[PDB]
Amino acid sequence: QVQFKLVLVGDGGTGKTTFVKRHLTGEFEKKYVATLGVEVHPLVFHTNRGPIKFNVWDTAGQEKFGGLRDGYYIQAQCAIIMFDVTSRVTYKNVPNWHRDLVRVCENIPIVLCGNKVDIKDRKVKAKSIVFHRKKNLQYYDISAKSNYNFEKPFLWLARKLIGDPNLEFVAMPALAPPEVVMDPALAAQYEHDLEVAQTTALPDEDDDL
Amino acid sequence: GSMEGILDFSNDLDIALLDQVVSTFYQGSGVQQKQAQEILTKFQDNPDAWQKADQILQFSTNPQSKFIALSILDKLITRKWKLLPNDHRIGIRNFVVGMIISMCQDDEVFKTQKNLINKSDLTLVQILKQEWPQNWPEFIPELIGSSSSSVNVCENNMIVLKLLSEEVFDFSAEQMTQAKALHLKNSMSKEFEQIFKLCFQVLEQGSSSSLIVATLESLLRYLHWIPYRYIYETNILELLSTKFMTSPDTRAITLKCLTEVSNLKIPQDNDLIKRQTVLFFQNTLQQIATSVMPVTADLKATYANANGNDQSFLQDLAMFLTTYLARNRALLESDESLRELLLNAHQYLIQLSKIEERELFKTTLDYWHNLVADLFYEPLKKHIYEEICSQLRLVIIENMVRPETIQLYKSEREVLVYLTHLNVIDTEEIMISKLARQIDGSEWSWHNINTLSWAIGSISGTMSEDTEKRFVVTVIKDLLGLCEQKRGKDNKAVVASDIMYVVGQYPRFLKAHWNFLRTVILKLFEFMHETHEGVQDMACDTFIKIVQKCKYHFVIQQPRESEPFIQTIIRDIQKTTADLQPQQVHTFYKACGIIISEERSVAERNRLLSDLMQLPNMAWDTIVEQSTANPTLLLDSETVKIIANIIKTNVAVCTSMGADFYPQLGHIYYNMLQLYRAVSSMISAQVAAEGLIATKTPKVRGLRTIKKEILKLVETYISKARNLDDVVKVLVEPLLNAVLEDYMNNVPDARDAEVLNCMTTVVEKVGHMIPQGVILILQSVFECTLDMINKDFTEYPEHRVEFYKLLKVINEKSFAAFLELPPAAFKLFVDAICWAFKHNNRDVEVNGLQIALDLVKNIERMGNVPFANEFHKNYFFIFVSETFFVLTDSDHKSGFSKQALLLMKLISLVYDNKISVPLYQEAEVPQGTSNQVYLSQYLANMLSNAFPHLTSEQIASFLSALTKQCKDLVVFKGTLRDFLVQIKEVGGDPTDYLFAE
Amino acid sequence: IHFEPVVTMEEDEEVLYKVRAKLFRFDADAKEWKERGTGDCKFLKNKKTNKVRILMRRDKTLKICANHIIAPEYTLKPNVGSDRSWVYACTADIAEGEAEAFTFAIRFGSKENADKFKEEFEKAQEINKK
Amino acid sequence: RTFDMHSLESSLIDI
Ligand SMILES: Nc1nc2c(ncn2[C@@H]2O[C@H](COP(=O)(O)OP(=O)(O)NP(=O)(O)O)[C@@H](O)[C@H]2O)c(=O)[nH]1
Ligand SMILES: [Cl-]
Ligand SMILES: [Mg+2]
Repeated sequence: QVQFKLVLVGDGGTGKTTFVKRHLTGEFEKKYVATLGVEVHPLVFHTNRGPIKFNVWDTAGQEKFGGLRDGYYIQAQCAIIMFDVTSRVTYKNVPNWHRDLVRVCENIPIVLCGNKVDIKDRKVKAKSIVFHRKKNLQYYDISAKSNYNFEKPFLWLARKLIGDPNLEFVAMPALAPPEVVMDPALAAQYEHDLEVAQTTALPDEDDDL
Repeated sequence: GSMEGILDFSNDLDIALLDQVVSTFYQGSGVQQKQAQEILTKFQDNPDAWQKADQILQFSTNPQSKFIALSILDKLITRKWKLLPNDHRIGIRNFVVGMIISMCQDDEVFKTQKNLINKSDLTLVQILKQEWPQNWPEFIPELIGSSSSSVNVCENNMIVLKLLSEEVFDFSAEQMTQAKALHLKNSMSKEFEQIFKLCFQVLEQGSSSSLIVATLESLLRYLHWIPYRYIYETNILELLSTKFMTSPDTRAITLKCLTEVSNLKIPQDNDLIKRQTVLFFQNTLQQIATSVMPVTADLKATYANANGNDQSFLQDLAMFLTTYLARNRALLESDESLRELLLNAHQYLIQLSKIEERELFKTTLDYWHNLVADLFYEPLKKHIYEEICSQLRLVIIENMVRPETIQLYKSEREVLVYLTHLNVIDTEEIMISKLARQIDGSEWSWHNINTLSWAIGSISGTMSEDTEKRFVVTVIKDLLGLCEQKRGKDNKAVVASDIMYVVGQYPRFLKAHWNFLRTVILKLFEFMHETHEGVQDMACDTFIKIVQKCKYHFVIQQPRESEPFIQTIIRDIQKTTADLQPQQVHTFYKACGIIISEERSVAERNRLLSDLMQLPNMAWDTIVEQSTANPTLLLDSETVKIIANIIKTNVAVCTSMGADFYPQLGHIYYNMLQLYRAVSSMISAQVAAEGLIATKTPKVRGLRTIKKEILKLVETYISKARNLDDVVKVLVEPLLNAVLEDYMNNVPDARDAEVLNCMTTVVEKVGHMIPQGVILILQSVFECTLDMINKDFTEYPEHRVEFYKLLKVINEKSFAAFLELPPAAFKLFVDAICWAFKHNNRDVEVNGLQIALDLVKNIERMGNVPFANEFHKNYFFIFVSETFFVLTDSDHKSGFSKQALLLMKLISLVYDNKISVPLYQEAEVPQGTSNQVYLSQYLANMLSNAFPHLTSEQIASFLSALTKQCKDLVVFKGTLRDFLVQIKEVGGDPTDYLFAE
Repeated sequence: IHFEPVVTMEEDEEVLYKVRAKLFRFDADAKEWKERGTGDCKFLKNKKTNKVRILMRRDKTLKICANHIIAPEYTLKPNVGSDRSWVYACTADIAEGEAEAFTFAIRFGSKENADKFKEEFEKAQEINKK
Repeated sequence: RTFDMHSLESSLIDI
């Protein structure tokens, strides 16, 4: 199986875990629950070169929850450095995360991501963002909330790791779904679960979808 | 689990068990990996784990286990080094040194365990930062000595020196006190002569590629700070620009080095230095053309192929060329023998600019801007770059992005505008030719015609008026022809949209030709009936865009016209906007408002306003009559939607008309506020009958939209009102009566944060005129909103933000309102401000810090009166301590500057004797004690208890410095930053706080 | 003279209906809705079996977030907070591998899109009954 | 008919 270790680093609250969750399940987590040390999630993309597997090491950005810190970077084959375009301090700390990363990982492809571009009052202006230039990092404006460019970091890394610039994401095969045979024993159960679901309002009703 | 055995320190550490847990973590997966992860963290964070580091580094056979052992040691050295017995400090040094030596002597280990060696080297540097040179004077001499005995050791020494340079010069700012940083910088500077001699010898003689690369990597760091003489009075530039550009192994790092040399500090009067700067550029460009690729090579294709390190190299070449040329191209511009070099360098840049890579393009574009701006101003320069600029015109035109990437468009526009000034004939020719190839189909595509249209649109205002006039007629007629040619609505929609875009970018042309302007507008009105996807939005966008620029020509009566065109638009507005969605209709009405405001006859302006608002006013009158007769009719989702859209239409017109909107506001105001009340009762009734979930339903959300739009309308007008007497006498009292008690007496989930926002604007504009009104605002929103947001930092985010914006303006405009508060409520006010300090949310933290500062000022302005004296007695030390807390807790770094400002203001009050009464209780310190003395005493005690690991002398020295510096913010902040460094470790030097003076 | 020249599993299905939508899944333990995907929701009729399924993919990644038969036993119900959404129980969705039951909610750009979906959904159910 | 820009042409030739 073709798998690659990816480490995801950056200040606390920049949206690292939310970004990964969006890719894992499609959900958007509104709540900020700080990562403790690291969380490892397998993530597979289907491409015209077959499936590629990212073992994403989603690390803690808060110092008090740092865990093994640069110990997590060992044998990483790629990385994402995250910051928050609504928080200048998170960009100011990008060189620090980069420093600690490349000291352990001397020659890996790295993406720099400015997250939360969905928020009106952007603080890290596009023209301020130049750190990636001399360090040969790929940069993307992203938003885990609006999914702006949310696929780009993995598509770029996949192309670098596979060594194919023409690699593309493709549609995973869609098996024929099975015919239904509902259980009359669970009819009261499902009706109960359905009642709760109907009376629980969908979130973000003001969104376009 | 069994893995958890390593967490028991009473028993000897089982190294085999450690390696298993580590292996499980790094190479394992799932639950096993997770458990192991949590075990390792607990192990690492054990404050006695460092004592077992030597065992691991000696007896482990897992390099990851050793890495973690070094991390554990790093923590110790960084934070508790000076706490150790002296024997342990010596012991740890000898162990780390000995470990590095042995790894370098083993060629197998040296080559296969680079990660562990690098980590060990970094750990050594952490010791150096503590011990060198004062307790390790022989380190550099011995380093240089040992370098000659082995290539492996020499190489590793270059890594150690690289990291040392980084930690001292690149990353010391926030990790050391000013004094310690300066000490280490001076120390390295003192001994660099020796270091450079070694580095140069290796580069001049060495043949080991890995050794040379490591040496060049270290040189890159040195170039950040070393004297220019080391680079220019030695032969090293020759070596960098010739020898090391030929081998790909050293090429990448060498190029990075030469980029930094292009940033070295130089004198610009020394002709010998100037020749050297020319020479290494000449050599470098020569090596590229001979060893890498000729100037004619297709770099776009090369980059896209992405072979090996080609992309990074082309990125680095772009950085080198742009960096060097932005600083030194003048050196190449006079000497005719240097002309080919100059142009070849720029031709490489032209080729690099064709690469499909957004961020690289922005890098080259930044340089092009630098160039053409210079050619635009500097005499006798532009003729040199004529062929370069001609090529650049095509590159930028062909890569023009959508204007609406916004930043990129503006940058492209700016460069292309300069290029148009530099040669207007060439620019025109390129664009017309580009357009001709759209028409013959050779380059026709939706993307390509769009790109070209954005490019053509971007240079409006560059040509003189008559020149501009001839150009646009040509383009539009050409575009008009292109439109005919194409078949199918898909294709014609695209071209038609681009026609309207270009025309909208040339208002000067529109203003000079009324008949054409009229025809464009009437054509836009036709498009408002076209349901083809995007066409109606395009029509409305273009309409208001043209109006914003040409409004004067709509408001006057033109020649051979019976009336101003604004009348004609209004007369038929129902038909024109009949097929538009509500949001598009509002844009249309807003555009009309822009025109009407240019009518300076008040009677005529109001007539136009009444006529514009005829449809919404009639709809309004009807539903006000119906919905009041039957409040149940107001439950109809259709009526609620109609009502909201009427108010939204008023908001749209008020936005463009501002003060001039007042007559229309007067028409609806009283009935509007009654509607606000009626809707409010319905919302409350629904919540009562259905519960809080009612607030989620389409019915109630629709109702609250009416309330929010009403608030928005009032806020919009008042923010722009010029007659404040009318605002106060007519608008404010009915407004407050309508919104305040409703806000106060609704349950939290039914309260509209927009109420707070509206009140903020009211206080902002006329707060000084309605002192009793401000009091009423506070009484109605202060305590009940505070109770919503003071249980956590996340709930009711909008209320939270608007709440402190409101308090801020009240504190600014009507401070007297806070003086009228009863003691208990004023205490809540102080609590609320400190609560804001503790937010990580910038939209709250900043205002909280500003309110605190303004409040202290407000109190200061009162002078020696009972209220100010009681304020200081009650709240001075609360603000001092709370400010200190957020300063030092490492979770509010973003607010540091404003925190420091507030703290400085507070300390300066005492040391200017601006606090009349004693800050201490009568029994606390002896009678006659100055507030100055007591402040130092209070603060010393506060910091002793909060930071017990600091010595009394550290605290005393810190406070003495901080106190002395309470007039100089920059120095004051420096002292605070030094303190933040010292609390992170044990045994900080108290004399560090003498750094300033 | 001859010159030698130089050297998804949806294929068997018809698209009955296509609409942009956002799909939610009810987390009964957390008692909240969670987004599963946004993209084109398609009603696919198999040419061989004539049975109609919902197939929905996420934008860009094209990953499946819904794949199940539009069973005639299912019933679209309104959500309390929306006039452009439907809630229904699905007992066999294979978007993420093994068949599993979900309480779905699907939201659309407008009420009329939601109402058209409702119409098509019921029509598709009639196809599957036969 | 909708995208017939002849009106624009005539006005521009009239210049
Ligand atoms: N508006 C907006 N909010 C986002 C976005 N991405 C994440 N967030 C929010 O930011 C907050 C923090 O998210 P989180 O993923 O936990 O950040 P983190 O980098 O993993 N933090 P840590 O390093 O401590 O584990 C969450 O409330 C999340 O909803 C975004 O793109 N836009
Ligand atoms: Cl010298
Ligand atoms: Mg996290």
